[PDB]
Amino acid sequence: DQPLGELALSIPRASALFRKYDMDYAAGGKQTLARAAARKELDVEVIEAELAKLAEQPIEKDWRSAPLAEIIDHIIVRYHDRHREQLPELILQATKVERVHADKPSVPKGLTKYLTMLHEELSSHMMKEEQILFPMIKQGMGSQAMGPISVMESLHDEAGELLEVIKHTTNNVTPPPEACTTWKAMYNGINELIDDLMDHISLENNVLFPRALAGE
Ligand SMILES: [Fe+3]
Repeated sequence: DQPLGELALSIPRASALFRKYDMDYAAGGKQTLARAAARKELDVEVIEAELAKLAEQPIEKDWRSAPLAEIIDHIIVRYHDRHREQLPELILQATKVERVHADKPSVPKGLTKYLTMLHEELSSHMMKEEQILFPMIKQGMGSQAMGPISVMESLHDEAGELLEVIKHTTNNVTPPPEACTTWKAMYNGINELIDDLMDHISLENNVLFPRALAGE
């Protein structure tokens, strides 16, 4: 029906269920809903019914037409700053569960290192965005940003690669019945991150970058 990006950016709370399990409306945002419902054996399109259910909600803030400077400032305060505060704690929660519940079978061994790699990668990527690309866009130089953007999108793909590993390491970030408090809450912080981290890349890859390259 509609592109994955515009579907999550028009509907106030589609992004949530529109993520469900294995829905990539971020880096592959311009992909059509038919494709996301093609390779992934989804219902023919009752999704649209799900979309129509919450399509009645009023309009909040359609970033599609918002100024690029507001989009940037929004990402810096809502997503960039958030990740820098979430991942350090997850690294500490991972190394505790990997140590405390090591005797368990379903322990997500290696979770602490994959989280650390994602933390290393992201921090490097955001710093580049905030010091190289975002300032370039605010000055109105978006048309010449093919190089810098094309470089950041490659780093977006490396980030997703790490999310899938973290997903697989945690059995689709789903804890077992033996999960104590420091094991369940952690998986919640992981789900919180993927949400904030999918919407983060969705806004950068489907709105900021194309409009900037479009000279808007
Ligand atoms: Fe970013």
